[PDB]
Amino acid sequence: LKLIGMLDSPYVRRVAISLKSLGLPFEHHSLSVFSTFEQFKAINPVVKAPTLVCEGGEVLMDSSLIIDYLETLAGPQRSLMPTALPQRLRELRLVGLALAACEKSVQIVYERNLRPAEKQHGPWLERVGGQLQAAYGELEQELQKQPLPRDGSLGQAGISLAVAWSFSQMMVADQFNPGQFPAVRGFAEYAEQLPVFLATPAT
Amino acid sequence: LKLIGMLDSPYVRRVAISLKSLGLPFEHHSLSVFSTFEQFKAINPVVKAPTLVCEGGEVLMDSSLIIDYLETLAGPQRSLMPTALPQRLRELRLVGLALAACEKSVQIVYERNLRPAEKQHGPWLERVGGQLQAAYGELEQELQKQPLPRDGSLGQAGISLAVAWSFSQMMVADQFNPGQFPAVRGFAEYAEQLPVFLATPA
Ligand SMILES: N[C@@H](CCC(=O)N[C@@H](CS)C(=O)NCC(=O)O)C(=O)O
Repeated sequence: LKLIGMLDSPYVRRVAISLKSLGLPFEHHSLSVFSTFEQFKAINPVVKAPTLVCEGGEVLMDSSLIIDYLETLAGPQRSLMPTALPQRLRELRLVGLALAACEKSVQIVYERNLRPAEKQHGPWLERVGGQLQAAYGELEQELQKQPLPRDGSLGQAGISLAVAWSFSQMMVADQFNPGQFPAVRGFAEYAEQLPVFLATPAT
Repeated sequence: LKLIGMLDSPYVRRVAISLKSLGLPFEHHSLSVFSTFEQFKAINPVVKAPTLVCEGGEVLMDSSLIIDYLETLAGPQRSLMPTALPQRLRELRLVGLALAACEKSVQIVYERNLRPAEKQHGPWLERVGGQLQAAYGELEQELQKQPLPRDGSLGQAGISLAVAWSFSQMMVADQFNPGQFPAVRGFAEYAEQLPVFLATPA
């Protein structure tokens, strides 16, 4: 198995940590969809990261679909997802919120770095920034109501939430202030000291 | 169950058709993340469509996660996904390509409508347009290799691919030449005449 993409992308990182958490060995090819376009295009012409090349050479994209494939390959015993409806529903909500925070953080990065200042649109940044704040706000309320376990093991919500938070702090820190979203920050900083996160640095 | 969003969004439409295909009843609330921002924000502060409000009131977002939840409620017998690894791998590859097509199509729409002319960036549109072509090119090769069944039934790949194609032709047709991707076009046009697609207009 081969994971194509840079770990500074939260989508690539959540897959990398999911792979390790599921016990599936793999090769990591650190390629950028922007600075090594041709090299990435040679593997996946759609040029989307993460891209997973399976044992037979099949190419997959989209972090959630890649993880669905990995979950299938690993078997139910290793699932990072609860199966009971209530519990799974909650997990899906947390992952959804975390992925929304990822999407909005990335949209801000793209708006500011992929086009000249003159073409940057204030109303767009305002909207996206508000959505980013809402996402972490919802996550904060969920965690304040029901804290995540800190037992050395991780579920998809924990992985995705930690990866998302650390990414936002690295790339769009100007959207945050010290002490903000204490529950989310607290869990992310706890997760970042777990062996699997330490072995998969974003940078 | 309540589905919040407009069917012109391929992400919302894929969920709507998945719901019907899984046999799960639901209420459809046709709300726009743009023209009815506040109303949508009151239901989901993040303002992302589709949003699914569960029986208990829980709010879920992201079409793939929503469908995962729905697959769970519906049970294995109703699954729109193959379980055997080789077949599930292919299905996931097809869905991934379809969603990539949706993403790039939406990005072109956003670039051309959420900012005035002088804010539009040509290099970005050219990049995204190229990725859109690549997504359907890959899908076309997959279909030529193994055609999709036309027995009135649908899998997630079929639903997502058809919704993606129809969306692209409706919103960014200027990116396509008529003879391109005949197998993809062919399947989408077949699917659109199926009862579930006719009962769920975009
Ligand atoms: N739904 C995808 C989103 C991945 C994504 O937007 N990746 C970025 C890197 S952070 C990218 O490939 N940008 C290249 C492009 O869209 O041109 C996932 O969860 O993998």
